[PDB]
Amino acid sequence: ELQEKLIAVNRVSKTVKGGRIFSFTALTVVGDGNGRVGFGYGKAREVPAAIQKAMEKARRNMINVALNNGTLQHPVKGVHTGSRVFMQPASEGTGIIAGGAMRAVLEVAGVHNVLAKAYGSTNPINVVRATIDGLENMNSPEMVAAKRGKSVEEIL
Amino acid sequence: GQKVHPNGIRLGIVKPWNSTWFANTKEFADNLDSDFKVRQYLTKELAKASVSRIVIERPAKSIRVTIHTARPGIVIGKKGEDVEKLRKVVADIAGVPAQINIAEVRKPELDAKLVADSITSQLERRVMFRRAMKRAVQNAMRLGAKGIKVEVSGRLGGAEIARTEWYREGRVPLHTLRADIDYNTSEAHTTYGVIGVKVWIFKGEILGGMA
Amino acid sequence: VSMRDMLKAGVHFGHQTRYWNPKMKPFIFGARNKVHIINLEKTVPMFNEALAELNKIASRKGKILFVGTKRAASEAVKDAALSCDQFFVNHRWLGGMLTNWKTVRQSIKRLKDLETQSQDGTFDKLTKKEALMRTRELEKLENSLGGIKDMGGLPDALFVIDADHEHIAIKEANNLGIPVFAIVDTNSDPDGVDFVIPGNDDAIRAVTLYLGAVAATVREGRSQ
RNA sequence: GUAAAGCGCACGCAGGCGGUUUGUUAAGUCAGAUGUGAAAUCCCCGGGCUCAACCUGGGAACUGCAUCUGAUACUGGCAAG
RNA sequence: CGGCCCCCUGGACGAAGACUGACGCUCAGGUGCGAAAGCGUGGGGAGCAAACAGGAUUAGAUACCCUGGUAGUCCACGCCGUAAACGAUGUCGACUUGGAGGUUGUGCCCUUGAGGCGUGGCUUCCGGAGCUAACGCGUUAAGUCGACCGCCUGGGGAGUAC
RNA sequence: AGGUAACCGUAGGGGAACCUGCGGUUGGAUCACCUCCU
Ligand SMILES: [Mg+2]
Ligand SMILES: [Mg+2]
Ligand SMILES: [Mg+2]
Ligand SMILES: [Mg+2]
Ligand SMILES: [Mg+2]
Ligand SMILES: [Mg+2]
Ligand SMILES: [Mg+2]
Ligand SMILES: [Mg+2]
Ligand SMILES: [Mg+2]
Ligand SMILES: [Mg+2]
Ligand SMILES: [Mg+2]
Ligand SMILES: [Mg+2]
Ligand SMILES: [Mg+2]
Ligand SMILES: [Mg+2]
Ligand SMILES: [Mg+2]
Ligand SMILES: [Mg+2]
Ligand SMILES: [Zn+2]
Repeated sequence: ELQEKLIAVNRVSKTVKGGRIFSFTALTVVGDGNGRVGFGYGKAREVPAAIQKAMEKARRNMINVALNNGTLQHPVKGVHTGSRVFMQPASEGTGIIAGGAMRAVLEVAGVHNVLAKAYGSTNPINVVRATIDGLENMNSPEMVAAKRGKSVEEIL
Repeated sequence: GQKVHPNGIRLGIVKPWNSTWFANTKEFADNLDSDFKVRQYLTKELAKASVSRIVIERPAKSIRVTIHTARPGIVIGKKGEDVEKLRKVVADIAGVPAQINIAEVRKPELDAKLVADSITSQLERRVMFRRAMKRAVQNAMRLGAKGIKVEVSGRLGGAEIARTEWYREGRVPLHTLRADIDYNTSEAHTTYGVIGVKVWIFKGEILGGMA
Repeated sequence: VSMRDMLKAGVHFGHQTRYWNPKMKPFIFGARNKVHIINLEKTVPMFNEALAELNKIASRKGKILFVGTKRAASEAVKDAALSCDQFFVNHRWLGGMLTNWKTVRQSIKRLKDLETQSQDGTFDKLTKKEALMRTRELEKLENSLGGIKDMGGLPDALFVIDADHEHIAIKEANNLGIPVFAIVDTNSDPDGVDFVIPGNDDAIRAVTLYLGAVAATVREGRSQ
């Protein structure tokens, strides 16, 4: 019942005594469509292996975000490795308006309505390195209430 | 870096011969000449019957040849009428009353001959060699093998240069004499030329000599 | 364990004042003869509260990994694990013992195959030199994975002696979320131990005290 | 810091910014009112051309400006520390 | 900025107090200082040494080597105002785990002695969080923050033309 | 003793490549290609 999506595949070199030896790095995310998602990235000698192993690491690392109703709970940004990502909840039925790399991440997590935008460099691994962190840093209307020792309406 | 025929060295150890009759020198050359000719005739005939192994053994008053294939009914046709006519044509090409018999194969994707020839056939189909040999090794190891190696050489995909490649998977111990290594070779005649294919399957170790 | 029970064993003993770690200041009674003295007033309640958690884990069918690689205390930790039907690491810790679980399972399978093969037979079929070589490999695997051949899966709790010496194990555990129970001398960094016991980790007497008390409470947790 | 980008260093006028308490002021600031901010346009709710474009009612809005009356925490002014 | 001595003179720091009562920070223009080379005037001139004079060597040597040797190098007084003038890091303030030092103070205790506990200033090296593209930085931040100034906008063309 | 280059400011020579003088800085080597989507 999971959900997966490849993001990008690059052919990386490695120069040896005689010439080089190419390889293949896959990058993918896996989510449950219910605010719980992880990502993976793994090299290999050829594509299906990389796409396979990277797919598996992502089955671990699956953090659980406290989104509400296919949308976030408050605007949020996340900066990692020179990539900046702004996101914010959107109205109902707005959709997933996001650059390529993020769109999958948002999709598999369970998000339905969200605005987004990247900044700086747009290296895909960096922005997901920069997105999931941003996601988990959301705060439920009770995570605060708990950590602020109040009732929900006492903040709302 | 040339290897040595993995079948040959394991003869007597774990690999029985493909011809078990005995004879003296006087009648030796012609003997293998005859059984060679019957091998060649057969391999021309049953090309569609997935034939893998063909052994000639000659008792003093008769000859008898045995066939390991994966398409038994094909060879038998109906009432062995094709089998019977093969028996006739071999009895005359061997000039000795023959008696042929077949012993089919159960794991057609697990012997080197059938897999190599299937590979080379698909190569004539101009399917992509890479995915082909990959399916080969996958089916093999999936079926319960312990090692598979395939190697294809010469003018790949019609390339104007000979890009010889290979693939390995599982475990194929080539220096361990006691190892059961099935091994075979076949060939494809492309428009662009001829391409060689070698195949190894390792079904594990056997302990206690040929017995 | 009572403060008097520890003190006679020497639990209060510590490393030199020259060699200590910054986070250990709360747990340090003071110094004498340039020697760090550990405070039993903190040691006893923390050990008791850790024993509570260990009893809980073992009383929900927990698998316990006793960890210590000291050449003096290896057999003590092994016997400690045997006294409570648990699993242990008494030889040098191998990186990825927990994180690289799949490889350990393949090595476990080879150890199981070798012992089964010797009982089944075919050693006579092997050349005498080959059969002896197989026996040597079986002995080496038994020396290495003797404790974890029957662990089956990743353990539910870890007990560590001299957490600084075994730092790779605790890093792995934290990466897996497996809880760490560890005897922490003054020179160790206590961040990786979720239930931290500050105490001597070299002295055979105090180590055996820790192990015996833990094993008694583990058998108690099992008995229900 | 090394990708372009810290003046060679210092002093210093103009300028910018300013610890802490009270009082005062009401300038900034905030609140309210009032005037004004053409119509069209844009937007909402309508209506009319068979639909639509288009045309049209009403509204919203025009974030502004001015004036008056308040508010005194904040920043400023004044006084006293 | 390096012999020693005197004379004239600036700053820093510590100790304890007493006084002043926000007198502050920053700073466009502005002003001054500003390595070496250079210029002017006069002096000086051992050593060294661009240029130059030769020797050699070299395809040739216009260079490298030798022998020389002027300006210069020094002094006074002007002038020039540039350097990878660099920590390639503007100035001031507050805050944020540690270890090893160096250096200069100063309190107490060792009876003091040799020494043990304090508490400053400056400085060096590790390294935590954190930060960084990375390298790294890391209480002397390139951390967390304020205030003010200077500066940047693809590379050459060009710090050149006017 | 380890040992050896670059570059800055400037002056002279030099046809220019550049070489010398004075001081300053470490920023104390040099390069790089045949195969390719699950
Ligand atoms: Mg040979
Ligand atoms: Mg500069
Ligand atoms: Mg100043
Ligand atoms: Mg003012
Ligand atoms: Mg003020
Ligand atoms: Mg209008
Ligand atoms: Mg209508
Ligand atoms: Mg005021
Ligand atoms: Mg000069
Ligand atoms: Mg002069
Ligand atoms: Mg000269
Ligand atoms: Mg300059
Ligand atoms: Mg300098
Ligand atoms: Mg500077
Ligand atoms: Mg100019
Ligand atoms: Mg010259
Ligand atoms: Zn210890």
